Amino acid sequence: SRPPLYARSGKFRESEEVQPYRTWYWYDAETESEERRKELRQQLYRDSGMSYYLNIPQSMKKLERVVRVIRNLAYDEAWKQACVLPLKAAGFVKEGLEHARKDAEEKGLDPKKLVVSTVYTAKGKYLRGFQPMGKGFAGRKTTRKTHLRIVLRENASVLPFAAQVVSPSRVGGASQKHLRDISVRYTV
Amino acid sequence: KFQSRAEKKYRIMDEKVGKPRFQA
Amino acid sequence: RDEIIKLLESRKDMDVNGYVMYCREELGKLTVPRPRAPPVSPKHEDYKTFVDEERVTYMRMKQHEKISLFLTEEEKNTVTTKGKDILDDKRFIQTIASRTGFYIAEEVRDCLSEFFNFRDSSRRLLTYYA
Amino acid sequence: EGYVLHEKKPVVPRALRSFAFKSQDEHKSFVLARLGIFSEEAKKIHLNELRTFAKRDR
Ligand SMILES: [Mg+2]
Repeated sequence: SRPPLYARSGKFRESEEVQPYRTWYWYDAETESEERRKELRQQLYRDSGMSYYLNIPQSMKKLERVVRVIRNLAYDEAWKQACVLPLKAAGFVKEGLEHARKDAEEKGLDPKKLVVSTVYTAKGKYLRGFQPMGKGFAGRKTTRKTHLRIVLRENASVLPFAAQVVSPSRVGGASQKHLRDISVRYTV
Repeated sequence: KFQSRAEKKYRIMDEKVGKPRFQA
Repeated sequence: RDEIIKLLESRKDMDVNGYVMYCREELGKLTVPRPRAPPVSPKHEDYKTFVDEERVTYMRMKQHEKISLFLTEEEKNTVTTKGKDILDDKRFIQTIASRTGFYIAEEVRDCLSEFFNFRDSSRRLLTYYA
Repeated sequence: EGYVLHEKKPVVPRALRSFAFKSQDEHKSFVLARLGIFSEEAKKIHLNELRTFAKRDR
Protein backbone atom coordinates (compact mmCIF):
# COMPACT_ATOMS: atom_id res chain seq x y z
CA SER A 1 0.00 0.00 0.00
CA ARG A 2 3.02 2.24 -0.49
CA PRO A 3 2.80 5.36 -2.66
CA PRO A 4 3.83 4.68 -6.26
CA LEU A 5 7.48 4.83 -7.30
CA TYR A 6 7.99 6.67 -10.59
CA ALA A 7 11.74 6.23 -11.14
CA ARG A 8 14.70 4.03 -10.34
CA SER A 9 16.40 4.54 -6.98
CA GLY A 10 20.08 5.23 -6.36
CA LYS A 11 20.66 1.98 -4.51
CA PHE A 12 23.01 -0.75 -5.69
CA ARG A 13 20.10 -3.19 -6.06
CA GLU A 14 16.49 -2.36 -6.90
CA SER A 15 13.91 -3.45 -4.33
CA GLU A 16 10.68 -2.08 -5.87
CA GLU A 17 8.98 -1.76 -9.26
CA VAL A 18 8.61 1.49 -11.20
CA GLN A 19 4.99 2.28 -12.06
CA PRO A 20 3.67 4.31 -15.02
CA TYR A 21 2.96 7.97 -14.35
CA ARG A 22 -0.61 9.25 -14.20
CA THR A 23 -2.18 10.72 -17.33
CA TRP A 24 -4.89 12.86 -15.67
CA TYR A 25 -4.64 16.43 -14.37
CA TRP A 26 -6.06 18.33 -11.42
CA TYR A 27 -8.76 20.90 -12.07
CA ASP A 28 -6.89 24.02 -10.93
CA ALA A 29 -3.33 25.23 -11.46
CA GLU A 30 -2.88 25.76 -7.71
CA THR A 31 -3.91 22.18 -6.94
CA GLU A 32 -1.68 20.81 -9.71
CA SER A 33 1.35 22.68 -8.36
CA GLU A 34 0.78 21.48 -4.79
CA GLU A 35 0.36 17.84 -5.82
CA ARG A 36 3.53 17.83 -7.93
CA ARG A 37 5.53 18.86 -4.86
CA LYS A 38 3.87 16.10 -2.84
CA GLU A 39 4.80 13.53 -5.50
CA LEU A 40 8.46 14.60 -5.38
CA ARG A 41 8.66 14.10 -1.61
CA GLN A 42 7.16 10.60 -1.86
CA GLN A 43 10.26 9.44 -3.77
CA LEU A 44 12.46 9.98 -0.70
CA TYR A 45 13.21 8.25 2.60
CA ARG A 46 12.11 4.79 1.47
CA ASP A 47 13.14 1.99 3.84
CA SER A 48 13.57 4.43 6.74
CA GLY A 49 11.43 6.20 9.31
CA MET A 50 11.15 9.96 8.93
CA SER A 51 9.22 12.78 10.59
CA TYR A 52 8.95 16.51 9.89
CA TYR A 53 7.41 18.67 12.64
CA LEU A 54 6.51 22.20 11.55
CA ASN A 55 6.13 25.52 13.36
CA ILE A 56 7.35 24.54 16.82
CA PRO A 57 7.13 27.66 19.06
CA GLN A 58 10.80 27.50 20.05
CA SER A 59 14.16 28.75 18.79
CA MET A 60 17.03 26.87 17.20
CA LYS A 61 19.26 27.17 20.27
CA LYS A 62 16.55 25.94 22.64
CA LEU A 63 15.90 22.88 20.47
CA GLU A 64 19.62 22.09 20.25
CA ARG A 65 19.74 21.64 24.04
CA VAL A 66 17.79 18.38 23.70
CA VAL A 67 18.75 17.21 20.21
CA ARG A 68 22.48 17.12 20.98
CA VAL A 69 21.78 14.45 23.62
CA ILE A 70 20.03 11.92 21.34
CA ARG A 71 22.16 11.92 18.17
CA ASN A 72 23.58 8.51 17.18
CA LEU A 73 21.83 6.71 20.06
CA ALA A 74 19.64 3.64 19.83
CA TYR A 75 15.94 4.44 19.67
CA ASP A 76 15.26 2.95 23.11
CA GLU A 77 18.00 5.00 24.76
CA ALA A 78 17.09 8.20 22.90
CA TRP A 79 13.42 7.98 23.87
CA LYS A 80 14.21 7.60 27.58
CA GLN A 81 16.55 10.60 27.64
CA ALA A 82 13.92 12.88 26.12
CA CYS A 83 11.46 11.90 28.86
CA VAL A 84 13.60 12.87 31.85
CA LEU A 85 14.69 16.31 30.62
CA PRO A 86 12.46 18.97 32.28
CA LEU A 87 12.35 21.31 29.27
CA LYS A 88 9.49 22.58 27.15
CA ALA A 89 11.38 21.54 24.01
CA ALA A 90 11.71 17.94 25.22
CA GLY A 91 7.96 17.49 24.74
CA PHE A 92 8.15 18.22 21.01
CA VAL A 93 11.19 15.99 20.45
CA LYS A 94 9.38 13.10 22.15
CA GLU A 95 6.39 13.48 19.82
CA GLY A 96 8.67 13.49 16.78
CA LEU A 97 10.40 10.29 17.86
CA GLU A 98 7.08 8.46 18.26
CA HIS A 99 5.76 9.74 14.93
CA ALA A 100 8.90 8.61 13.10
CA ARG A 101 8.80 5.10 14.59
CA LYS A 102 5.17 4.69 13.54
CA ASP A 103 6.30 5.68 10.05
CA ALA A 104 9.05 3.04 10.10
CA GLU A 105 6.65 0.25 11.07
CA GLU A 106 4.33 1.08 8.18
CA LYS A 107 7.31 0.64 5.84
CA GLY A 108 8.17 -2.75 7.36
CA LEU A 109 11.20 -2.09 9.58
CA ASP A 110 11.99 -3.65 12.95
CA PRO A 111 11.56 -1.11 15.78
CA LYS A 112 14.11 -2.95 17.95
CA LYS A 113 17.00 -2.18 15.55
CA LEU A 114 16.30 1.51 14.84
CA VAL A 115 18.98 4.15 15.38
CA VAL A 116 18.70 7.95 15.30
CA SER A 117 20.88 8.66 12.26
CA THR A 118 20.03 12.27 11.36
CA VAL A 119 18.49 15.20 13.24
CA TYR A 120 18.53 18.89 12.35
CA THR A 121 16.44 22.06 12.58
CA ALA A 122 15.19 24.59 10.05
CA LYS A 123 13.98 28.17 10.29
CA GLY A 124 10.27 28.97 10.17
CA LYS A 125 8.26 32.15 9.74
CA TYR A 126 8.78 34.74 12.49
CA LEU A 127 6.28 37.07 14.16
CA ARG A 128 7.84 40.54 14.30
CA GLY A 129 7.16 43.12 16.98
CA PHE A 130 8.49 46.19 18.75
CA GLN A 131 8.92 47.18 22.39
CA PRO A 132 9.55 50.73 23.67
CA MET A 133 12.72 51.68 25.52
CA GLY A 134 13.84 54.69 27.53
CA LYS A 135 14.20 58.20 26.12
CA GLY A 136 12.10 57.46 23.04
CA PHE A 137 14.19 54.62 21.63
CA ALA A 138 12.69 51.34 20.43
CA GLY A 139 13.71 47.70 20.21
CA ARG A 140 12.70 44.42 18.62
CA LYS A 141 10.22 41.87 20.03
CA THR A 142 10.34 38.71 17.91
CA THR A 143 8.73 35.29 18.41
CA ARG A 144 10.63 32.51 16.64
CA LYS A 145 9.54 29.22 15.09
CA THR A 146 11.47 26.19 13.88
CA HIS A 147 11.04 22.90 12.01
CA LEU A 148 12.37 19.56 13.27
CA ARG A 149 13.41 16.58 11.14
CA ILE A 150 14.24 13.09 12.45
CA VAL A 151 15.39 10.08 10.41
CA LEU A 152 15.58 6.52 11.78
CA ARG A 153 17.55 3.79 10.01
CA GLU A 154 18.25 0.13 10.73
CA ASN A 155 21.70 -1.12 11.75
CA ALA A 156 23.35 2.28 11.45
CA SER A 157 26.49 3.17 13.38
CA VAL A 158 25.49 3.79 17.00
CA LEU A 159 27.13 4.97 20.21
CA PRO A 160 27.62 2.53 23.12
CA PHE A 161 25.90 4.71 25.75
CA ALA A 162 23.47 2.88 28.02
CA ALA A 163 21.56 4.08 31.09
CA GLN A 164 21.01 2.17 34.32
CA VAL A 165 17.38 1.64 35.31
CA VAL A 166 15.90 1.41 38.82
CA SER A 167 12.39 0.91 40.10
CA PRO A 168 10.38 3.84 41.54
CA SER A 169 9.09 4.18 45.08
CA ARG A 170 6.88 1.26 46.10
CA VAL A 171 3.53 2.50 47.43
CA GLY A 172 0.49 0.36 48.22
CA GLY A 173 0.18 -3.33 49.00
CA ALA A 174 3.39 -4.02 47.07
CA SER A 175 5.53 -2.36 49.78
CA GLN A 176 6.67 -4.69 52.58
CA LYS A 177 9.22 -2.60 54.47
CA HIS A 178 6.99 -2.89 57.56
CA LEU A 179 7.76 -6.62 57.89
CA ARG A 180 11.44 -6.04 58.68
CA ASP A 181 12.71 -7.81 61.80
CA ILE A 182 14.96 -5.45 63.78
CA SER A 183 15.89 -7.95 66.50
CA VAL A 184 18.99 -9.17 64.64
CA ARG A 185 20.92 -5.89 64.91
CA TYR A 186 21.12 -6.20 68.72
CA THR A 187 23.35 -9.29 68.45
CA VAL A 188 27.07 -9.75 67.82
CA LYS B 1 -8.77 41.41 28.34
CA PHE B 2 -10.50 43.99 26.12
CA GLN B 3 -10.47 42.40 22.67
CA SER B 4 -12.86 43.76 20.05
CA ARG B 5 -16.05 41.89 19.17
CA ALA B 6 -15.72 42.84 15.48
CA GLU B 7 -12.53 40.77 15.10
CA LYS B 8 -13.47 37.65 17.09
CA LYS B 9 -13.67 35.55 13.92
CA TYR B 10 -10.19 36.49 12.70
CA ARG B 11 -8.53 35.72 16.03
CA ILE B 12 -10.08 32.24 15.98
CA MET B 13 -8.79 31.53 12.47
CA ASP B 14 -5.27 32.67 13.37
CA GLU B 15 -5.25 30.40 16.43
CA LYS B 16 -6.17 27.34 14.35
CA VAL B 17 -3.71 28.13 11.55
CA GLY B 18 -0.74 28.82 13.82
CA LYS B 19 -0.53 25.36 15.38
CA PRO B 20 2.33 22.86 15.03
CA ARG B 21 1.62 19.93 12.73
CA PHE B 22 3.38 17.17 10.82
CA GLN B 23 3.88 17.52 7.07
CA ALA B 24 1.68 15.11 5.10
CA ARG C 1 -45.24 10.20 9.96
CA ASP C 2 -45.67 6.34 9.75
CA GLU C 3 -44.64 6.05 6.10
CA ILE C 4 -41.48 7.97 6.91
CA ILE C 5 -40.75 5.63 9.80
CA LYS C 6 -41.13 2.54 7.60
CA LEU C 7 -38.77 3.96 4.95
CA LEU C 8 -36.15 4.81 7.54
CA GLU C 9 -36.39 1.35 9.12
CA SER C 10 -35.54 -0.23 5.77
CA ARG C 11 -32.84 2.30 4.83
CA LYS C 12 -30.72 1.86 7.96
CA ASP C 13 -30.06 -1.81 7.04
CA MET C 14 -29.58 -1.22 3.31
CA ASP C 15 -26.56 -2.77 1.58
CA VAL C 16 -24.28 -1.43 -1.15
CA ASN C 17 -26.45 -2.76 -3.98
CA GLY C 18 -29.38 -0.89 -2.47
CA TYR C 19 -27.21 2.24 -2.36
CA VAL C 20 -26.50 1.97 -6.05
CA MET C 21 -30.22 1.78 -6.75
CA TYR C 22 -30.71 4.75 -4.43
CA CYS C 23 -28.19 6.78 -6.38
CA ARG C 24 -29.89 5.83 -9.62
CA GLU C 25 -33.27 7.01 -8.33
CA GLU C 26 -31.82 10.33 -7.22
CA LEU C 27 -30.20 10.83 -10.61
CA GLY C 28 -33.44 9.82 -12.36
CA LYS C 29 -35.22 12.67 -10.52
CA LEU C 30 -32.44 15.15 -11.33
CA THR C 31 -32.27 17.58 -14.23
CA VAL C 32 -28.69 17.55 -15.39
CA PRO C 33 -27.15 21.03 -14.79
CA ARG C 34 -24.96 23.01 -17.12
CA PRO C 35 -21.75 24.43 -15.53
CA ARG C 36 -22.16 27.96 -14.19
CA ALA C 37 -19.69 30.82 -14.45
CA PRO C 38 -18.56 32.65 -11.28
CA PRO C 39 -20.49 35.96 -10.84
CA VAL C 40 -17.30 38.03 -10.91
CA SER C 41 -14.23 38.62 -13.08
CA PRO C 42 -10.87 36.70 -12.47
CA LYS C 43 -9.31 39.64 -10.64
CA HIS C 44 -12.13 39.84 -8.07
CA GLU C 45 -11.52 38.57 -4.54
CA ASP C 46 -14.59 36.25 -4.61
CA TYR C 47 -13.65 34.68 -7.93
CA LYS C 48 -12.07 31.66 -6.28
CA THR C 49 -14.71 31.17 -3.59
CA PHE C 50 -17.39 30.25 -6.08
CA VAL C 51 -18.68 26.71 -5.93
CA ASP C 52 -20.96 25.22 -8.50
CA GLU C 53 -23.05 23.27 -6.05
CA GLU C 54 -25.56 22.04 -8.58
CA ARG C 55 -22.92 20.60 -10.86
CA VAL C 56 -21.10 18.99 -7.99
CA THR C 57 -24.15 17.25 -6.60
CA TYR C 58 -24.74 15.67 -9.97
CA MET C 59 -21.12 14.66 -10.57
CA ARG C 60 -20.72 13.10 -7.16
CA MET C 61 -23.84 10.95 -7.40
CA LYS C 62 -22.58 9.71 -10.79
CA GLN C 63 -19.20 8.88 -9.26
CA HIS C 64 -20.82 6.85 -6.50
CA GLU C 65 -22.48 4.64 -9.04
CA LYS C 66 -19.37 4.13 -11.11
CA ILE C 67 -17.12 3.15 -8.23
CA SER C 68 -19.69 0.75 -6.74
CA LEU C 69 -19.80 -1.03 -10.13
CA PHE C 70 -16.08 -1.98 -9.88
CA LEU C 71 -16.56 -3.13 -6.30
CA THR C 72 -17.17 -6.93 -6.24
CA GLU C 73 -19.89 -8.78 -4.36
CA GLU C 74 -17.51 -10.13 -1.72
CA GLU C 75 -16.19 -6.65 -1.19
CA LYS C 76 -19.75 -5.20 -0.95
CA ASN C 77 -20.68 -7.62 1.79
CA THR C 78 -17.46 -6.80 3.65
CA VAL C 79 -18.32 -3.05 3.34
CA THR C 80 -21.87 -3.49 4.59
CA THR C 81 -20.57 -5.51 7.58
CA LYS C 82 -17.50 -3.43 8.64
CA GLY C 83 -18.62 0.19 8.38
CA LYS C 84 -15.82 2.35 9.75
CA ASP C 85 -13.49 -0.66 9.72
CA ILE C 86 -13.72 -0.87 5.94
CA LEU C 87 -13.07 2.82 5.44
CA ASP C 88 -9.91 2.64 7.49
CA ASP C 89 -8.56 -0.40 5.59
CA LYS C 90 -6.14 1.14 3.16
CA ARG C 91 -5.30 -2.10 1.43
CA PHE C 92 -8.95 -2.66 0.61
CA ILE C 93 -9.41 0.87 -0.69
CA GLN C 94 -6.19 0.76 -2.74
CA THR C 95 -7.21 -2.54 -4.32
CA ILE C 96 -10.48 -1.08 -5.54
CA ALA C 97 -8.78 1.99 -6.98
CA SER C 98 -6.11 -0.11 -8.72
CA ARG C 99 -8.74 -2.40 -10.23
CA THR C 100 -10.62 0.63 -11.51
CA GLY C 101 -7.53 2.14 -13.17
CA PHE C 102 -8.81 5.73 -12.97
CA TYR C 103 -10.44 6.68 -9.71
CA ILE C 104 -8.14 7.07 -6.75
CA ALA C 105 -8.22 5.71 -3.22
CA GLU C 106 -9.61 8.92 -1.81
CA GLU C 107 -12.61 8.80 -4.16
CA VAL C 108 -13.26 5.19 -3.36
CA ARG C 109 -13.19 5.83 0.35
CA ASP C 110 -15.55 8.79 0.07
CA CYS C 111 -18.09 6.76 -1.91
CA LEU C 112 -18.06 4.02 0.71
CA SER C 113 -18.27 6.66 3.45
CA GLU C 114 -21.40 8.22 1.96
CA PHE C 115 -23.06 4.82 1.85
CA PHE C 116 -22.56 4.54 5.58
CA ASN C 117 -23.57 8.18 6.19
CA PHE C 118 -26.87 7.45 4.44
CA ARG C 119 -27.60 4.57 6.78
CA ASP C 120 -26.58 6.58 9.88
CA SER C 121 -28.75 9.54 8.84
CA SER C 122 -31.70 7.20 8.45
CA ARG C 123 -31.19 5.89 12.00
CA ARG C 124 -31.11 9.40 13.49
CA LEU C 125 -34.28 10.36 11.65
CA LEU C 126 -35.93 7.11 12.59
CA THR C 127 -35.57 7.95 16.26
CA TYR C 128 -36.93 11.46 15.62
CA TYR C 129 -40.08 10.31 13.83
CA ALA C 130 -40.65 7.13 15.85
CA GLU D 1 40.50 1.38 -22.31
CA GLY D 2 38.19 4.07 -23.72
CA TYR D 3 36.22 7.20 -22.89
CA VAL D 4 33.06 5.38 -21.80
CA LEU D 5 34.85 3.33 -19.14
CA HIS D 6 36.78 6.21 -17.54
CA GLU D 7 34.23 9.01 -17.98
CA LYS D 8 33.27 10.73 -14.73
CA LYS D 9 31.09 13.70 -13.82
CA PRO D 10 32.84 16.47 -11.85
CA VAL D 11 31.39 17.78 -8.60
CA VAL D 12 30.42 21.46 -8.70
CA PRO D 13 31.68 23.51 -5.72
CA ARG D 14 28.82 24.75 -3.56
CA ALA D 15 29.55 28.42 -4.32
CA LEU D 16 29.53 27.90 -8.12
CA ARG D 17 26.17 26.12 -8.38
CA SER D 18 24.12 29.28 -8.98
CA PHE D 19 26.19 29.82 -12.15
CA ALA D 20 26.23 26.23 -13.43
CA PHE D 21 22.42 25.90 -13.43
CA LYS D 22 21.42 29.46 -14.35
CA SER D 23 20.21 28.55 -17.84
CA GLN D 24 18.09 25.60 -16.69
CA ASP D 25 16.36 27.67 -14.00
CA GLU D 26 15.57 30.40 -16.53
CA HIS D 27 14.09 27.88 -18.98
CA LYS D 28 11.71 26.42 -16.39
CA SER D 29 10.50 29.91 -15.50
CA PHE D 30 10.19 30.69 -19.21
CA VAL D 31 8.03 27.63 -19.89
CA LEU D 32 5.68 27.98 -16.92
CA ALA D 33 5.18 31.72 -17.47
CA ARG D 34 4.26 31.45 -21.17
CA LEU D 35 2.85 27.94 -21.74
CA GLY D 36 1.39 27.15 -18.32
CA ILE D 37 1.51 24.05 -16.17
CA PHE D 38 -0.93 22.07 -18.36
CA SER D 39 1.61 21.81 -21.17
CA GLU D 40 3.72 19.11 -22.79
CA GLU D 41 6.93 20.98 -21.95
CA ALA D 42 5.92 21.33 -18.29
CA LYS D 43 5.24 17.59 -18.03
CA LYS D 44 8.69 16.75 -19.39
CA ILE D 45 10.40 18.94 -16.78
CA HIS D 46 8.44 17.31 -13.95
CA LEU D 47 9.39 13.82 -15.13
CA ASN D 48 13.07 14.80 -15.07
CA GLU D 49 12.69 16.18 -11.54
CA LEU D 50 11.20 12.88 -10.35
CA ARG D 51 14.32 11.08 -11.57
CA THR D 52 16.63 13.43 -9.67
CA PHE D 53 14.71 13.03 -6.40
CA ALA D 54 14.59 9.24 -6.71
CA LYS D 55 18.39 9.09 -7.00
CA ARG D 56 18.82 10.94 -3.69
CA ASP D 57 17.80 7.74 -1.86
CA ARG D 58 21.00 5.68 -1.81
MG1 LIG E 1 7.88 59.15 26.21
